[PDB]
Amino acid sequence: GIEYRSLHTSQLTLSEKEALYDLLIEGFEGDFSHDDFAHTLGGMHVMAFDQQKLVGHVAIIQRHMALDNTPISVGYVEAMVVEQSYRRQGIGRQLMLQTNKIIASCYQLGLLSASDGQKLYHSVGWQIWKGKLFELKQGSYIRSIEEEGGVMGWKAGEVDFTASLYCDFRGGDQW
Amino acid sequence: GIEYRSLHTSQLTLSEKEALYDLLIEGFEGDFSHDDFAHTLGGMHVMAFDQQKLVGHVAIIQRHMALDNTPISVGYVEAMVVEQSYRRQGIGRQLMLQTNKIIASCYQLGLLSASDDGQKLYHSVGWQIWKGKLFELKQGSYIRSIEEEGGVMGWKADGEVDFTASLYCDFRGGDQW
Ligand SMILES: CC(C)(COP(=O)(O)OP(=O)(O)OC[C@H]1O[C@@H](n2cnc3c(N)ncnc32)[C@H](O)[C@@H]1OP(=O)(O)O)[C@@H](O)C(=O)NCCC(=O)NCCS
Ligand SMILES: CC(C)(COP(=O)(O)OP(=O)(O)OC[C@H]1O[C@@H](n2cnc3c(N)ncnc32)[C@H](O)[C@@H]1OP(=O)(O)O)[C@@H](O)C(=O)NCCC(=O)NCCS
Ligand SMILES: CCN[C@@H]1C[C@H](N)[C@@H](O[C@H]2OC(CN)=CC[C@H]2NC(C)=O)[C@H](O)[C@H]1O[C@H]1OC[C@](C)(O)[C@@H](NC)[C@H]1O
Ligand SMILES: CCN[C@@H]1C[C@H](N)[C@@H](O[C@H]2OC(CN)=CC[C@H]2NC(C)=O)[C@H](O)[C@H]1O[C@H]1OC[C@](C)(O)[C@@H](NC)[C@H]1O
Repeated sequence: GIEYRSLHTSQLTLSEKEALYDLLIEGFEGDFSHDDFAHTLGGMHVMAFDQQKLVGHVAIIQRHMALDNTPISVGYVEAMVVEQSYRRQGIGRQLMLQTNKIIASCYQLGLLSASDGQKLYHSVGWQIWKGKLFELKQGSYIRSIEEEGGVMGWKAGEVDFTASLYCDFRGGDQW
Repeated sequence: GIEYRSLHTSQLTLSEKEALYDLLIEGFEGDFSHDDFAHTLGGMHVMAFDQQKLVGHVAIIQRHMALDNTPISVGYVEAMVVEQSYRRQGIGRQLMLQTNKIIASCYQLGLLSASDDGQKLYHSVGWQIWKGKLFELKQGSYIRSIEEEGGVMGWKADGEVDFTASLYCDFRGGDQW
């Protein structure tokens, strides 16, 4: 009974972006910052609607990383949420099926940082990243020690999940 | 008589993808590489059609950069082309006007790397030569992009960006800019 629409950020109205912010604030219970919202904008949104009420969301944003020393185009998953009373009905899974298709069509690798939410991602093919993770700090890479074990990856061309990943720079949490 | 469509890479038919590749090889007279084509995929396409024939294209790719020490979200312009016989009719201008709207709605700053045929057109829709230092990752360490300094141009909707500040781009294959 849910309707799914895939829209680029550039195709959203101000009120649709506001409804997205509202859904994220309510669904994360205070764990979602302004930086997290900036991270949600600029790529593709998969949105779940009950009639006209936005009830679920996930975004896929392009990131430009290194896998060891090789450049890799990444589809990075952000702001995955389903309104509380709509949970445990398969909406999050449909969001991820749609997310996988977008990634397969556009990028060499899907990545995300997971809560927990890890089991849902595993059920649609994602695996824990086994290599070391690095982020830019003051223009120089350092270990993302806190995120290791939490980042998951998905490939439809095969990628070595034991290799090191070097993400690109942003505000807030780099992963 | 030209129709414009804005489509994400994920919304493109396979037909349009192959048409795009041929259009770029034909339009660039030999200096459009496989890495250049990879750089074109993953973001928004603005496509111009004459009836059913694709005649013009520009892509806007999300990039994550540093402006001095500050993280900035970039709409990076790639793979700007109009088929030879359609040029000098304003199609490229319309492509950029559509590009400007996408950038304004999504990113903090527009950036591109221009040519001879490009600069004046981009300037005509508000873009300015980037005056600051440019840097790219080599072996995980930033170095100056001397080659590209003076050729990269930027665009800001509100217009409040220090065009003399340094830019550090994110990593990719082929040309980083
Ligand atoms: C994570 C989240 C998006 C999942 O949304 P969801 O719609 O509940 O996802 P699904 O319903 O597809 O799967 C949820 C669970 O319900 C189960 N489920 C689905 N349909 C079901 C049914 N008909 N009967 C019983 N259980 C069912 C699934 O098997 C899954 O169980 P698992 O998590 O043990 O695999 C949601 O919990 C959420 O918004 N959390 C807060 C935001 C957040 O943490 N986001 C970051 C996640 S990294
Ligand atoms: C750059 C490019 C895309 C421009 O496409 P275009 O459709 O010719 O862009 P426009 O028609 O809007 O403007 C092009 C020129 O025609 C002029 N022009 C605009 N409207 C015109 C009209 N109605 N009648 C005649 N000339 C016109 C513009 O002022 C510009 O002149 P300039 O070169 O002096 O600025 C095209 O040359 C091209 O495909 N080049 C090959 C690939 C390439 O190099 N792309 C640029 C990489 S930066
Ligand atoms: C130090 C923070 N690190 C991780 C950062 C990630 N941006 C975050 O992404 C989710 O949350 C929000 C809001 N904040 C944004 C996007 C969300 N992701 C998706 C797919 O929608 C992770 O959620 C954070 O991980 C923490 O939470 C889980 C955990 C297991 O308890 C810890 N892992 C050691 C903890 O570090
Ligand atoms: C060493 C190459 N450096 C620049 C790299 C840029 N990826 C390139 O972008 C355009 O072309 C192509 C195909 N290759 C891809 C996308 C195009 N851009 C747009 C908006 O569609 C620049 O075109 C290159 O610049 C060269 O050309 C111009 C010049 C002034 O003569 C020289 N000096 C800077 C020369 O370096």
